[PDB]
Amino acid sequence: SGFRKMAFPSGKVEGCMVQVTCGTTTLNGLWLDDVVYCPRHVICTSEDMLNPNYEDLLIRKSNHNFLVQAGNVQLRVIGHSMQNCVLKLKVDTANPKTPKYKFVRIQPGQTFSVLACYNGSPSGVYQCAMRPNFTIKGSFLNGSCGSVGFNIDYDCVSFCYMHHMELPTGVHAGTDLEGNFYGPFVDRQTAQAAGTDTTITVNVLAWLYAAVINGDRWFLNRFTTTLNDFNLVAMKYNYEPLTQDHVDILGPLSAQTGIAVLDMCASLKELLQNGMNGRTILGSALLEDEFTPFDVVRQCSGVTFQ
Amino acid sequence: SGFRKMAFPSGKVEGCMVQVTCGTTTLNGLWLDDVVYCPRHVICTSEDMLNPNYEDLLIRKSNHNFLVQAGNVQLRVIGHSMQNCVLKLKVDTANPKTPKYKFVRIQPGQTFSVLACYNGSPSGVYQCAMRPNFTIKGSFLNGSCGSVGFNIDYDCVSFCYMHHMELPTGVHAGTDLEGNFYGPFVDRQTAQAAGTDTTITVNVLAWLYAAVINGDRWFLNRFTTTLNDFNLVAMKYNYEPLTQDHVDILGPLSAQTGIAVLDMCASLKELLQNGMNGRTILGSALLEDEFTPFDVVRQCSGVTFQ
Ligand SMILES: *C(=N)[C@@H](NC(=O)[C@@H]1[C@@H]2[C@H](CN1C(=O)[C@@H](NC(=O)C(F)(F)F)C(C)(C)C)C2(C)C)c1cncc(F)c1
Ligand SMILES: *C(=N)[C@@H](NC(=O)[C@@H]1[C@@H]2[C@H](CN1C(=O)[C@@H](NC(=O)C(F)(F)F)C(C)(C)C)C2(C)C)c1cncc(F)c1
Repeated sequence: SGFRKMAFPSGKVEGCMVQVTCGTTTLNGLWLDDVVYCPRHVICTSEDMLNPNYEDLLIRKSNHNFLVQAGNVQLRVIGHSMQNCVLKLKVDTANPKTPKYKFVRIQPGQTFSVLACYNGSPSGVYQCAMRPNFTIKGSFLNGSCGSVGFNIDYDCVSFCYMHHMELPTGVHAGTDLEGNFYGPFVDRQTAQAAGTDTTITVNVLAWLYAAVINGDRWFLNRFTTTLNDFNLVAMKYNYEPLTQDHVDILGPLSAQTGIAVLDMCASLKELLQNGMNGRTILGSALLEDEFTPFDVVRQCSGVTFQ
Repeated sequence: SGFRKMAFPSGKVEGCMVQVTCGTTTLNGLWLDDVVYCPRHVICTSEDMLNPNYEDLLIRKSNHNFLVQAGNVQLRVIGHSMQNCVLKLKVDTANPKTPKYKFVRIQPGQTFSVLACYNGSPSGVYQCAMRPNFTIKGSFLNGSCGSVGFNIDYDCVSFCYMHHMELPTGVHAGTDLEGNFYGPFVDRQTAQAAGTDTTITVNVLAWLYAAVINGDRWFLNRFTTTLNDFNLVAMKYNYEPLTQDHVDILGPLSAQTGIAVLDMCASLKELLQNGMNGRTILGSALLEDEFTPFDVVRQCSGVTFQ
């Protein structure tokens, strides 16, 4: 038992982290086979970042302008190209630690592990959700750009996120590994801002089920509600709509606990309207929305990776 | 910026996790050099666990009674011995992935990363604190025994915890890697229970400093307090005493924020007496005590590992 904001074991990703230097800018790259992926803004000077023409900026670069450090071993860059907002640095060595991997783009509301990295050196790992507004509430300091987010299914690393920037509210924006930003963010120095977020309702419900599985039951009730009536409450508390597909996805957790999804919705409704009256759920005094139903099943049933 | 309950990158530990089977019991072992460490209760049957004489139980075992699975490669056990509550299985192969490591015993209030494991396969990683009552609020399912807790300093893994059991409140008890339990727990089936816990005051203060560093300032005030007057409040809210050494340890965070430690204590005092009035700190509506000052400095300054 117990419930922790659990990340995937990071080893498979640690073996792909490299340091990419261009000019005075050092950031992280992801070394898979003979390509190193990194944020294209690595090529930018401070003033470049004001209004960069990346095609212009990149045509003025050479392979030798990119230093790739894989631990204490330099990789020779033999090609460079831009794919959307990522750079692809072709190197003369295939990473012998390349895991089986996929480049997947995730949905807001889904979770992933982040291996926060500095100078190509992994610093820590933690679990994030993609917010409905396509930001992530990460933990990133200067030099963290190019750190990647990922999930692991058995032995395959699904890379879904690479860090590009911190928005003014302290939240983070980045791309998938094809270089396409999550959300309406750009890798230049605009006044861009996160914009309004919502709470991930299906995840809160999942987490309430995790709570029940772990013996927190005080928020349960005999009440039930209809999906429409719940969604009327969800909307008022800035929760996103619950769909029938969310209900279906919660089926296994509902079956395991014997609490009908709509009964849990009634509990959530009460929690939203009454708050928690000084009590806690799974050690939180807030409704937690960064665990998916999958995360709950994984942690309250016990799947591993290899 | 941002603040996440961050674990160390787990790769170095992942390479040490093996599966140990004895009889029908399968659990995790830690494979370092040519020794596999695992909970000694691996040798126990269900009825053995009632009142086990481990010396008797172990003398009746042979090397061939221990199957060690390192991934999909079996390790040949060539020796076994008991060290307190851990078994040391000597195997004929030194783990080629053995990191530089130490066996350290931590203090209540200190934190570590847990690589939760099943059948020798790492499942997830998360950050724990050793509670004042020597339990940890982990996330462990059946088969997690032998999963280890650790910290990483540059390239050296300091193993500090190996999981042995879940107590009735859903918290977890285990040993250091010399096999000595943390706290007054035993690897047998008694009615043992966690016993009373306290909140780790210096950690809460550290986390308040992390909050300030991250722009949460609403809980600040011009007030100050004396250490004795703060500790009078701490005691009443079941917080553990703040020592001058804690104050000293908070020095760097105090210098970085310009908030005197005793001023932060005054803020904590107000938070304890008034609660938080619907506001949050670093995304929590509770005072968080599982970040040490070190964890805060590490995450709000940016140290890596290699
Ligand atoms: C990564 N090493 C670092 N981030 C950057 O260098 C990004 C890159 C350049 C500037 N930048 C920012 O994150 C900035 N944000 C913005 O300009 C924004 F508000 F998002 F529009 C700063 C650092 C000024 C907040 C790009 C926008 C392409 C970095 C990443 N994460 C956290 C950090 F503290 C630093
Ligand atoms: C690990 N694979 C599993 N834990 C055990 O097998 C421990 C070992 C045997 C029984 N045990 C327990 O954790 C039990 N606890 C107690 O007897 C206690 F309350 F602590 F006294 C059970 C599982 C009945 C709660 C030892 C006590 C030596 C395990 C570990 N962590 C979580 C799990 F769900 C299971």
